[PDB]
Amino acid sequence: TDKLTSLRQYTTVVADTGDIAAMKLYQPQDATTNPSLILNAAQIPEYRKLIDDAVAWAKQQSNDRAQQIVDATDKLAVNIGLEILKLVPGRISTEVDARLSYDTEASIAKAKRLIKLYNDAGISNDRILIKLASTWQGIRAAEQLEKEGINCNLALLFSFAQARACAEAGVFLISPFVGRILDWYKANTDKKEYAPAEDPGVVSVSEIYQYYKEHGYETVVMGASFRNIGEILELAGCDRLTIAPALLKELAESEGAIERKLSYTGEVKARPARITESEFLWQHNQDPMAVDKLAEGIRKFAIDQEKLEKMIGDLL
Amino acid sequence: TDKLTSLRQYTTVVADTGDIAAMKLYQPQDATTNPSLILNAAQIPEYRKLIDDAVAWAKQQSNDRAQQIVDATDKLAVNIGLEILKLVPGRISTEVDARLSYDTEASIAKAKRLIKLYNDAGISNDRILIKLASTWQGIRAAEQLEKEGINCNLALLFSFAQARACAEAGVFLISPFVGRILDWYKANTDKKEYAPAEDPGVVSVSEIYQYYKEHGYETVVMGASFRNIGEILELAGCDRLTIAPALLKELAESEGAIERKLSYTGEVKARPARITESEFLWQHNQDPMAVDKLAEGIRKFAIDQEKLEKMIGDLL
Repeated sequence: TDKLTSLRQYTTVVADTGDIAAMKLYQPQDATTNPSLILNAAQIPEYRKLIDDAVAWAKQQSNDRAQQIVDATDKLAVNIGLEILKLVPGRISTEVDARLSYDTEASIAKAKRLIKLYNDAGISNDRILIKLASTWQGIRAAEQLEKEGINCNLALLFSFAQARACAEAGVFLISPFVGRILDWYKANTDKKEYAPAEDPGVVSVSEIYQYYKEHGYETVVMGASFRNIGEILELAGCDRLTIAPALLKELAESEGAIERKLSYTGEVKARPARITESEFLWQHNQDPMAVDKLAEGIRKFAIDQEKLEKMIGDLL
Repeated sequence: TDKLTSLRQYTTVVADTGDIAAMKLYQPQDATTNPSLILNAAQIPEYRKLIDDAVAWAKQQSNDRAQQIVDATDKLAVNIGLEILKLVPGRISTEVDARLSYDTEASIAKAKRLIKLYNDAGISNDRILIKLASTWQGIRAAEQLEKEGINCNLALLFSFAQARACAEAGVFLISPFVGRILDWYKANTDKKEYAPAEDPGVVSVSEIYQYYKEHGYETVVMGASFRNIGEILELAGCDRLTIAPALLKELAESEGAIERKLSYTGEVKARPARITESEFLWQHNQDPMAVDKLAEGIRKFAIDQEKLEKMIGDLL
């Protein structure tokens, strides 16, 4: 058989795109989106109807142009998620405005607003994951949201300190960014080529996976952002993996069964005391790669958010 | 006349070293030290007596080896400052353990401990500046200390967000790191050579200086960490400048008067509302250079702190 089919025996497959065409082709269980993917998806001609509906709906909610742009941009992200939910049996991840990444209160409010839009469309919370950046503020926001019945996807996770803090907060799921970790090492290190087993991103997710299973944490581990299928195969066994259409295609076209790589067969160990903000900050900042990438990821998503608002603005 | 003498007409000269030999040669008003300089100073043979006194004193304060190492390391930094105060009429800057940079409470306690050691030696607070890293936690610590009569030197300042937060906290003085800003641009940018006037570090300090004088902030602006005398000359007029002995030598050996570069001749403008933690974090992290350098600076100072403790440990 092919790699994609074989991978499904050990890992839940998730598609990383806002394009419904991939949902039909690969039949993933869940789907993930982010500001950059939503921006690209808005370029898709067939998605024109989703944009028009969003704008129309927004103009019917208020007469304030400022609020209309916000309502239209949020509704568009929700409309795309709604189309995807028609093709997948699992969940859709929708990301909150990245500009609120360092504001716990504003992030909680925004998350509840998105949940509201999905609920107004008849979709219940169990089909959604609100995606936020894994800053200390984002984690604190998520801890609160989970208590109120809103499951979260903690993304842009790079350091072990972030992983630990997320598990202790009891979040539904985490998305460590494998490929971006590799990117950093290629650019800031002498070594430019890595064997799959030595890929920094792979090693990072593997250690996180072990730490989580070893202590009985229920937080789902979902590797994300890949550069090649080698990273994916090396993580076979990870709870879930969200993969871009291009890599999904390569897996489906390659023959040969694969073997499970990630497993924890021991018994559960006792959990340590919770890490504090001070310890979190010290440990996170001890990681040059994590320091750079977390801040950078947030900057890029914020820019894409602004570009989308610009686009919507010219339609009002 | 020479450059050094001319510079003194517009700017207060400060020596950046723990070596008393430079104090006698350049007669600076104040002197600054940091963990790296304290470590180097401990290598100076004539400083052997200062180390022995520190160790002896520590063993007389307690019988706990753990506490002795801490007492010995703090006393050594204070002993070096005490030697310098005999040669300078102004202040000495002594830095708190960098490992506490993200812990407000621990930083306040450590600062008070150092103040205690100086007071036990008969030195009053007006001759000292407690130096801390400009993280949000360090700034909050400083705001509290200033209220209790302890003046601070907010260092490792890179972003405008840090500068603004420091002025609003009412700190006694800030130390923006000019040379390290240049280092980042040389390494992460295409352009490797900068004219003094276009030096990123110089432009940064100039904008900070303007912002401070324009709003009537009393916080002293002291440019620090230089790579060449060009940066120094381009900042003539800055409240103070702390310069390494090597650059101090170059200024003294070069002939020719210099002209004042930094000045604010307008009237004071009203101050804006205070920046919040969320806004501070968003703005600071918008600066790729500041993100990298602040975290890196703290990492290096922490390592030097550990090396000093190692050294002291083998003497107990």
